Amino acid sequence: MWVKILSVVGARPQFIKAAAVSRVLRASPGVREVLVHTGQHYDDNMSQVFFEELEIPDPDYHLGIGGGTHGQNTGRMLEAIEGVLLKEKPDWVLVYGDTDSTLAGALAAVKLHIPVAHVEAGLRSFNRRMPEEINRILTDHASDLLFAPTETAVQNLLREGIPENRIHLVGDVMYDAALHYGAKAERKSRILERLGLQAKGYVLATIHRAENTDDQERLRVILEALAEVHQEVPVVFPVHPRTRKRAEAFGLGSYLEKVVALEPVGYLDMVMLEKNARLIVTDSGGVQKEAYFYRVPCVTVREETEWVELLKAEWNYLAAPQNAKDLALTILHRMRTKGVEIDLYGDGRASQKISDFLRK
Amino acid sequence: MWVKILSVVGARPQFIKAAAVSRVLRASPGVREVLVHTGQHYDDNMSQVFFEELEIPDPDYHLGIGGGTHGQNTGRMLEAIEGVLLKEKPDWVLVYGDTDSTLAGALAAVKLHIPVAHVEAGLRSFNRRMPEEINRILTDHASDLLFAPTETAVQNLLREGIPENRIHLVGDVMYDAALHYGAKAERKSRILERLGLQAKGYVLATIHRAENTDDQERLRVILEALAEVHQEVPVVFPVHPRTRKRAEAFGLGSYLEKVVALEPVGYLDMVMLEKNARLIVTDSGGVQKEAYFYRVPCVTVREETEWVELLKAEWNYLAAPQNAKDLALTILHRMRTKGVEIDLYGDGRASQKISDFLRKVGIR
Ligand SMILES: [Cl-]
Ligand SMILES: [Cl-]
Ligand SMILES: [Cl-]
Ligand SMILES: [Cl-]
Repeated sequence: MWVKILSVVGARPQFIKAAAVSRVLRASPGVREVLVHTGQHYDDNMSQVFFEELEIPDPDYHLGIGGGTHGQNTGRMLEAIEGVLLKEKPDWVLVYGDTDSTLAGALAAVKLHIPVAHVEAGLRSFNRRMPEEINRILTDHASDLLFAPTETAVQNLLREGIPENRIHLVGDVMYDAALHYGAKAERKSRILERLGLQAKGYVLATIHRAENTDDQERLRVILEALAEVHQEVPVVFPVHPRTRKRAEAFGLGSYLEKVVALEPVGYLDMVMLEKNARLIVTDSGGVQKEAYFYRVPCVTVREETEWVELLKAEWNYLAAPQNAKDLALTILHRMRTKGVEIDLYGDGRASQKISDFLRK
Repeated sequence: MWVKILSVVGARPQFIKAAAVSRVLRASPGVREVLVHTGQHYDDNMSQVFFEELEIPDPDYHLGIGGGTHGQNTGRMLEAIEGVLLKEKPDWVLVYGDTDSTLAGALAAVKLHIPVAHVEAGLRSFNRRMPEEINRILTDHASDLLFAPTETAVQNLLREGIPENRIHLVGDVMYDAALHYGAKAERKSRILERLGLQAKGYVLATIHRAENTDDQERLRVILEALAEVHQEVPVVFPVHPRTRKRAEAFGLGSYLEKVVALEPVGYLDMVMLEKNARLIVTDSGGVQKEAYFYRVPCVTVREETEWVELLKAEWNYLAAPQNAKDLALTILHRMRTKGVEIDLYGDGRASQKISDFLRKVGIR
């Protein structure tokens, strides 16, 4: 009708962010939306339940690309995305996060003189070996509008010579989504019932990174710690399939009967879990932020984390799997902590502010 | 034991820079060179001549890509190059200048953790609507090693957050190439013989650009002026084929009979003309640089140039083609001027520097 805003997405978090943006857009008449998924129409990365439960729109296009090298995936995505852009001639192109899809969308649009906005801009790990570091840098420098989630992000962009007037501090739209899904789980998740658990009466653990799941001592130290912690507090562990088959491969599948081990759980139930736990123990970077979003203290069993500002506001604590005694104690300590009451990633209406800056 | 150095080239200037680099590398031990052309293997005699005359190495690969959109060309180049990198496993990829080929080469390499060097880094037009400005920005950011041609390019790179330890001021490789092709012309070219001219005894003119060629007022001005200059000093005018069409159709064909008008000349003959000219008149960016390289005063018949530094150093001069008598006058004035004796684009050893670094042998 009056403005076309086309979203490119090719990973689950990008769909989640695009849907949070789209909740705001869909309430203004005369925004027409187009959703372009770079991947396979019925990719098994995702499920009926991911779409229904997390309220993800049906893409208008599926480009069918993935499973290649960075060159094959990115090259094909650049051609195919360009084609859709030429066909749809949208006013705005929104790209999200820092995958190959992000970069394809931006490079496709900028050569066509179609304005590109990068949702989640300015994040730097300062290690160009990560494909995602290259993706975010190049997306940032190709985009017209840079929607940063933090002040560090903003400063990262300025230090790189991007003009201030292309940079907008809007917060992290994954916080908005955490709140939306948070409310929804309270309304619908029953996983507390079926497990027979009490809000603020359990510890939740996820472990699925290499640095911990491969090495055998580490996975001892980790599961030996969770074992001992189960004694004081019910520990709930939804085990990445891959982390299960690594433990059954040092026979360690005995340190998993003391804890309520579970087979990976529905997305809403997992939110329920996260937001009602007294502590979350993990090596996932995503769960570290979800912890902060729901104001549940976090221990990070990793020897390194990426979200240093959660550490600095004492919502997250670094505890490297050395031995079980040392680790179970620091788990127990942190379980009775909290962090500073500061908003780190916006106020939960990043979507609003993005939308306002566009429909301008 | 060797270093393997793979060049990605897609336009003529890149081939020329690459071949500049390859002339230095061939004298060195334990170097393997791979040349990847992203375009087509051409059989014709024209292209054969370019490779022969300008001493361009025979590419190892021709990926056969071009002729589509930005996304098509770039995305296909990205995949085909990566395919080549996955087979050859070079220690370095060199990319050159600012075409889609440049950018595809860099993006291919960085995601495979193959170090990339951008020959000709840091140039900025500050206009992101230009596709080539996007290419150089993202290339420079994708790159491990930035071979900048000028101090201005260095500051451009520093201002965008790029660490000093990745930036090397080495000069313009095309300067090294101009010197080599200049020597070759002096050796081989008989064009001055044939035209019965003498060094410093003519003016060379080349008009290429649409804005001049496709406009009666502007081409009238230029041809009227060259014909007037030709009275004082012979004017040699290799006329673009398109340029001639327009002239005849506009009814200015007679003014071409009034200067030494030629059909387009060989690459080396053209080098010879430029370097032995008393003055050059042009609207070509390349030619303006070559005038400076050969230390011949230049006049740019255009409302602006890329190369402001040549204006500042008084090697080049803007004379917009508004008035035939004015452009004549300007030409005859500038023809006995020179610029400041200073290097702007290196000392003609940019190649050596580049080579020295990639071989981990240190820059001199
Ligand atoms: Cl992402
Ligand atoms: Cl094109
Ligand atoms: Cl080039
Ligand atoms: Cl790298």
